[PDB]
Amino acid sequence: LTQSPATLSLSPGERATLSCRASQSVSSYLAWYQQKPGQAPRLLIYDASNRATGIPARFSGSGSGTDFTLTISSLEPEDFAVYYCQQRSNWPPVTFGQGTRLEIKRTVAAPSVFIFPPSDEQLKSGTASVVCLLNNFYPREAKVQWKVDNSQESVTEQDSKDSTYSLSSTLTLSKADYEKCEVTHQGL
Amino acid sequence: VQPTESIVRFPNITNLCPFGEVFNATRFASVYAWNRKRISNCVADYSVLYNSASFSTFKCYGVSPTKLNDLCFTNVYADSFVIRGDEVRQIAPGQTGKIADYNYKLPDDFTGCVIAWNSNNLDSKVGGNYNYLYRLFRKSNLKPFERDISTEIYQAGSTPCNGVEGFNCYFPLQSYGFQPTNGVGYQPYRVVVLSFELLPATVCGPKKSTNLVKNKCVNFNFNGLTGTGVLTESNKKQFGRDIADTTDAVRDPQTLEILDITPC
Amino acid sequence: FTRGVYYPDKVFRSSVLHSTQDLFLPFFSNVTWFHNPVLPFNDGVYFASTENIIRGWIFGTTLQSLLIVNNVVIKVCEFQFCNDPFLFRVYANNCTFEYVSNLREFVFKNIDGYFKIYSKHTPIDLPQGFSALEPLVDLPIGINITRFQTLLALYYVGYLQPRTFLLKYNENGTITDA
Amino acid sequence: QLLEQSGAEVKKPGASVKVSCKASGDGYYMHWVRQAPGQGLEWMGWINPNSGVTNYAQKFQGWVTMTRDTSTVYMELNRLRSDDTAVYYCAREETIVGATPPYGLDVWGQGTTVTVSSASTKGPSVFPGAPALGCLVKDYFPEPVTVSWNSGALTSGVHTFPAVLQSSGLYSLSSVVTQTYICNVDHKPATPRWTRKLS
Ligand SMILES: *[C@@H]1O[C@H](CO)[C@@H](O)[C@H](O)[C@H]1NC(C)=O
Ligand SMILES: *[C@@H]1O[C@H](CO)[C@@H](O)[C@H](O)[C@H]1NC(C)=O
Ligand SMILES: *[C@@H]1O[C@H](CO)[C@@H](O)[C@H](O)[C@H]1NC(C)=O
Repeated sequence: LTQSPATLSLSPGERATLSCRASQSVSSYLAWYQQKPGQAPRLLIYDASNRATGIPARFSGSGSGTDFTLTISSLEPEDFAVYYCQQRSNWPPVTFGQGTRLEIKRTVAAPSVFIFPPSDEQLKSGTASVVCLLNNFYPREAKVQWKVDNSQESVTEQDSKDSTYSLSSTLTLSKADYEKCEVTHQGL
Repeated sequence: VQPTESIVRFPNITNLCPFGEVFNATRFASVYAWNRKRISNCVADYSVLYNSASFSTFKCYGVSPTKLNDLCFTNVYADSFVIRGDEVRQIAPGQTGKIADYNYKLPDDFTGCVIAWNSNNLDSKVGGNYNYLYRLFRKSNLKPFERDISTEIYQAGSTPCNGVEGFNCYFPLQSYGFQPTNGVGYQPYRVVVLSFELLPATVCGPKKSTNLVKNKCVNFNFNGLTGTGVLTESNKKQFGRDIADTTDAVRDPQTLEILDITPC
Repeated sequence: FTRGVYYPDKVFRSSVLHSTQDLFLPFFSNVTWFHNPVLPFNDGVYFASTENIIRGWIFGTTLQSLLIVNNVVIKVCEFQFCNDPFLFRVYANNCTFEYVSNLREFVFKNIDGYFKIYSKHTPIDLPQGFSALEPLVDLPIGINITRFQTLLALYYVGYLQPRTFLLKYNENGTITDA
Repeated sequence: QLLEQSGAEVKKPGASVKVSCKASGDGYYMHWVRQAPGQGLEWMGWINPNSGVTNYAQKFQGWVTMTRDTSTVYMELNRLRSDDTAVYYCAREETIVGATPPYGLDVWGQGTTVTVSSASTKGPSVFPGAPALGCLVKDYFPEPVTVSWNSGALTSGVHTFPAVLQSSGLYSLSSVVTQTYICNVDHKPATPRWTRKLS
């Protein structure tokens, strides 16, 4: 199965429209699932138009042939998650889809950048780590680059009070090599 | 000599046939496992059906629907099932498709009547009605009036498979998706097939028995037999025919004395 | 010899010669003198038990499951039989049909949804005479029968073939020759 | 319905692992679907609970074996590798006897986290990141830890980044925030505590 787009961006009150693309025949039932991060998934639609029990009236899918859509009329602040399409057939008996992530849009902000030198407790150990921090920015993307004279990064999710992100890169160096941070950003 | 009056002699039965228990059933069956009910020893009123305007199809094949209240029948049946609205044209002598090939087959020399009406009010839920099934794959066609119930994976031309769907290991059945916003022709119709054999007879319609008239050229009807003769008294003993392949004796169906038939 | 000619239709005839095409026992055929094994039920079974020991029969496929007990009790329930049923150590779900009403011949058939039983008994191996069999009962059940087995209270078996005879009635309307 | 999972468990590369799925709700299948972290869903197989007839995926022929009794259904996986770290879900499927089922997997269990690593159980190493100030929990096993500030007396500005995996088999996360402040770090699979004062 093949969903499109990969990520989708809206504001609360808009009208979501996303599409799956199934295969061979008419004995090829299709369903839609919703997953929030840290939960188990949840049935929404079965046989491409029939709502499951307890789903409100704003989730309503349609489509026939080899093209299926899910359409949300009014977008609530509780309807931001990941959505899957799932076929049921004979030769591949399930074949889940790939995933489409839904999110909130607000005004483009800019991060307040910090930096941290390695403490002497860590300098005794033999390996030093230098943290470079971002805070509360909304594009999804940024590039943090190290300049001296490798590293790994980790990104938090949407915040439930202002819908921004954060990030922290960490240059890891040995003690002897330490004895011997430009933020690329479109809102700056 | 011209015939003088008419003679009608039917047996003294007074029970009526269970057509209510067939037409007004609460739930019918699916077409791959179709129901059957053999009807005998009653009086059948085929005037309360062709006068009903509810039935959107009333075909009859070996007989006209008006002339049903006059014949006496042997081996009446009834076959109830639920199909989709654009497949009622297949319930006929010699058709092709998926109902007249793997589900329900009528013979070529068929004598009976096919009735089919609309039941969207009873066979359509809100989420859908997914438990009216029909067979979609089978190795070969059916013989006439042959039933086939089996839930086994239809192995096609590949490596075999054992209670498991896979590459060319289809499911045999298929469920109709009856939801009430379908167009007509995708709605649940609801079919009864009456089949009977003509010419021991038990079932026939409400004609009133006259008395007996002897030694006069009359027209008679002894439980099915039409003709024109003179009725006398016999000697030694139904249907009593002789070397000329014609009836010349008949047992009277209400008093067991034997009568003759002499032609006028 | 010349045993097992029944009345095929329900038509009186007199002083004629008529030719039918039905199931019969062939003339001068080999029957099986038994002294109770399960037996095949191919197309119809001639039966002839010369002798109060021979009680009834069980008719079925797996051993649905027709039963004749001799007040002839006939039940077409779905039964569980023992290894050697005899007389009452003979044996329930979905009972469908029920009914109650020397040389003793019988002819059994199963066609078209009917079950046909013919009978005759005369006072006396099998004798050399010629007998007709008036029909006894006609049972409308329409089931699947492949094997059968007699019962006892602790005979002969033929098989019916498609043939074509030429019967002979008389002044009284009784088969006396073939 | 209500379906229950066994619980999280950590194994060694080459060992075996067995996951259960209780069903306290009295004609339905049981599916097993696995989700690697940051990945889409993926089907493993189905087992009929009554007759015990199973079907497996093409990818998992030889490594997975699902059993049952009478309900409670078991899934067992052997020859573990570095690519079998995921969360395992069991899913109920209403069926129609004879045809393909048009209903989807409506009831899901909550999930069973399976971690397949090589290293040993270890404690963290908090390093005070004074400048915007952050305790750096470093080189522990296994995930999770719990980080709070002022013994749980601060909620605004408190960030905790997700734990990433290093090249020594150990996890490490950061925890920044924007008066004396003290972070408090717990790690339940060995219970150490390191109440580091940050200045
Ligand atoms: C048939 O019924 C009528 C009316 O009850 C009666 O007079 C007649 O004797 C009956 N005949 C037989 C053969 O039962
Ligand atoms: C079935 O019921 C309807 C009323 O619900 C009635 O008018 C009709 O005659 C009945 N059909 C029978 C008894 O065959
Ligand atoms: C009767 O039973 C046999 C085996 O039990 C089966 O092969 C045959 O098809 C059955 N007859 C009918 C009409 O189905």
